[PDB]
Formats: sequence, C-alpha cells, structure tokens
Amino acid sequence: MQIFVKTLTGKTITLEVEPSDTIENVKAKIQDKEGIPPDQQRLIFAGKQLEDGRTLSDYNIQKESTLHLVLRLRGG
Amino acid sequence: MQIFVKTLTGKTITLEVEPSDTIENVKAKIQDKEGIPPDQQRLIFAGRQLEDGRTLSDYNIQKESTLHLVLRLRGG
Amino acid sequence: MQIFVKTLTGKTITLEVEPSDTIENVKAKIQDKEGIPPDQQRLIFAGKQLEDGRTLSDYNIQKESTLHLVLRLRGGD
Amino acid sequence: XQYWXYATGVCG
Repeated sequence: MQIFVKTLTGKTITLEVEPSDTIENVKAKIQDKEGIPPDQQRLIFAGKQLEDGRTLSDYNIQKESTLHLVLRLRGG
Repeated sequence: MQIFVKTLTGKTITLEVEPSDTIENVKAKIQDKEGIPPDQQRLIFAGRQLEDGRTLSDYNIQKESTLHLVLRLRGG
Repeated sequence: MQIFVKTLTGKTITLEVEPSDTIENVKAKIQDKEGIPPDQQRLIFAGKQLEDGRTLSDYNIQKESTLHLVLRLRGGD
Repeated sequence: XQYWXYATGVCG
C-alpha cells in the first residue's frame, strides 16, 4: 500500500509499505530519503506515538494514512 | 478580540477572547470547539509555556497573537 | 569562527566561538546578546542535547553550524 | 512531547 509522512518543513513523502512492516522498517525508509537516523525519529499517527517493534497492521494503519515525523533527541 | 492557535497538523483554530481571559479559559474554549481535554493541552507563546492562572494580558498576548498548541502524545 | 543559534521565538543570533569553547562558555555568549540566563538554556545540535562541561569540538560543531535553543515542557510525558 | 523548539514539539 502507500502511505504518507509529513515532515517539519511541510514536505510530504510517499512510502510503499506492507502491513507487516515494522515501525523500525518504516523509519529506515524515511532515513533512505531524508537522512534522519531511526533513533532520532518518532512517528505519530492520529496523535499517538508509534513504538518500535510493532507493525503498521498492529496500529491498523491502512492505505493513504498520514504519519507525522517528529525529532527525537539522541541520548548523550 | 481574536487569537489564533496553531496545531501540529498545521491547522489554525480561531478563538474569540478577551484580554482578561485566563489561560484556563482558553484551554476550555479549545475543549468546547475541538474536543481536547484541558489536561492534554500545552500552550506556547513567545518562547514560554503558558501557566493556567495567568491572563492573556499578563503574557502580553494581544489582538491577532498566535499561540502554539502542543498536545500530550497518546500511548497504545 | 561563527556559529548560529535559533532562539525559542525563531530569531537566529551569531556567535563568535572556538571549537575548544565549552557549552557553558557558549551559553554565557548567548546571555551577552539575548539576556537568556544560562540556567534556562538548553541547546541541541544535530538531534543531541549539549552538556555544559563538554566542548563544541566534542559534538563536531563546525563553522556556521546552527544550534537550537529548546524548551523542556513542565509535566512532559 | 517532552520538549518544544521553534516551532514544533520534540521528543527527548
């Protein structure tokens, strides 16, 4: 399916994903186009903070959903 | 008078207020129009987090000032 | 060398620094221009909070890098 | 949502 991620700048990127994709897999896709390390990304869906180790299907994210990408600070 | 409240999706809520309205009162107006409980709301103006018992004029919030609404992120 | 700092109101200020300057020195630089007490300054570079006792070079901050001042929210989750 | 900077929340 496709989904969309909105960044800080107002950029919207489209990702091709599968419901079995983890949050980590999606953050890797985002790194691949916007340079942000997975440990400095937090993805938000309908105001909910998504967590590593869960899949898009766990959160019932289905086609053309929008995620909001937020900065996460790296520990030390 | 009117004030604006910017939200994470980029949307702008417009509120009719008076200078003597408290920060509590502004979070209550947001709840009435948007459905967001006041305890989930943090308001930011001029680089500072607004405290519940101040008035708008205490913070020099003026006609057509904009605040930033930053919600608590939800689990699950 | 110069570096830049973006304040909580989105103004960008310029600092003259040397890589061996401590974060604490940098915060005193900021105060000398904007009035922000170091006590209330929290700086980030490249997604990392800067510790007062470390140097700019410890964080790889270069000429014309931009730091951001950040606000810790009261009662954040 | 622990932090804020001009003009966006930040997690940290």
